[PDB]
Amino acid sequence: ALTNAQILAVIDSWEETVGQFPVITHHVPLGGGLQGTLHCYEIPLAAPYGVGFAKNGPTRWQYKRTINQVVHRWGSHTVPFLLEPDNINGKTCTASHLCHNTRCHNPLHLCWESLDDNKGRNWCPGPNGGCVHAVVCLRQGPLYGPGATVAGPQQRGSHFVV
Amino acid sequence: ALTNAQILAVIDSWEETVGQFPVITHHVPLGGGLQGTLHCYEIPLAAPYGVGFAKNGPTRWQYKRTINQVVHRWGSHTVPFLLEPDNINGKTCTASHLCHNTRCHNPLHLCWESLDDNKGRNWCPGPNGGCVHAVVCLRQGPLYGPGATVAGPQQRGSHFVV
DNA sequence: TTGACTCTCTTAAGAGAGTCA
DNA sequence: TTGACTCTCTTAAGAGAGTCA
Ligand SMILES: [Mg+2]
Ligand SMILES: [Mg+2]
Ligand SMILES: [Zn+2]
Ligand SMILES: [Zn+2]
Ligand SMILES: [Zn+2]
Ligand SMILES: [Zn+2]
Repeated sequence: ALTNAQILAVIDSWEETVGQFPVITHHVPLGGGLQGTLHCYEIPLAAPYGVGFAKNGPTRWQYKRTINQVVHRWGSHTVPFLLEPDNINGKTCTASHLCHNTRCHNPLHLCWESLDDNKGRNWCPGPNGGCVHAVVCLRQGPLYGPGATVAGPQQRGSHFVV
Repeated sequence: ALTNAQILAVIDSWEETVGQFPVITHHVPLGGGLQGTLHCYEIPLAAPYGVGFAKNGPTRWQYKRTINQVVHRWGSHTVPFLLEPDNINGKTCTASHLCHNTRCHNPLHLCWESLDDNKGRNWCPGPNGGCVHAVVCLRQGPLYGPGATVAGPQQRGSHFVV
């Protein structure tokens, strides 16, 4: 198995490569009517992506390193968390974009949490709008708001009470 | 079926049958430290479920009616909304449980909205904790809270900024 | 060892359709 | 006509693994 030192070396080479990705400045809602700035390190749209990186899906990538003649491969956003527990409360840990920008690989924009926690950030009011995430959101979730509900609760007769 | 009269007849027979489902009282968090009471009309756990109803998945049912010698079938929670647009902004409309209780078929606990709006209610703080849904939530979402994040944003070197 | 492709899978909110009796 | 089963599919947040040079 890869040693602690070898895993740290993988994380360091990953950081070195991602740090050379184009850095894009994005102005983002924070909640409470305030605006903030996030700096995303964005993987390219097409090959080549960077040393060790390859695309396995439209917005999915993997990182690959060969150590002592053995090929090791990880989901491209999972590498910052290789020294962390990989499950919690019986749920698999997932890489979760605080910036909601899938191409971004900035490890300061990622956290490591259940898929439910991950998804729920899409609707968070944001760090200045009432976020209660213990690992605080960096921005208001892109889907926060009144929604676009087409039809509400209703009955034709009188068979029901709320 | 095709006619408005036929659709109204479908909605009326669906309501009459669902109106005979057992009424189960659920006490629920509203947000803001308050509690409320919902009365869910719950489809039975096993056959027979009621006239026109059949189970197609562990928590999936369909409603079936024969009109003009033709069988017409719908997802069991979609029937209240048969006169509504079936899409919004190019997104499919879905039956959305305000009570977060799949077996419930109370139309006073259902709305008709995109899958994203539907999902997002799982994390809503609720009608007394700051819900901003235009069609208001009936309860705080079951997944609302601080989360259980294992690891937060972090870097080993000095290549990244927020 | 490495790049650039290929494929299918997970989850939990939701769907459509066929086989028998 | 009605009931009680069977199967796979959709979405958008996420994954693992194979082939070839
Ligand atoms: Mg996410
Ligand atoms: Mg729902
Ligand atoms: Zn980012
Ligand atoms: Zn948050
Ligand atoms: Zn209900
Ligand atoms: Zn709400």
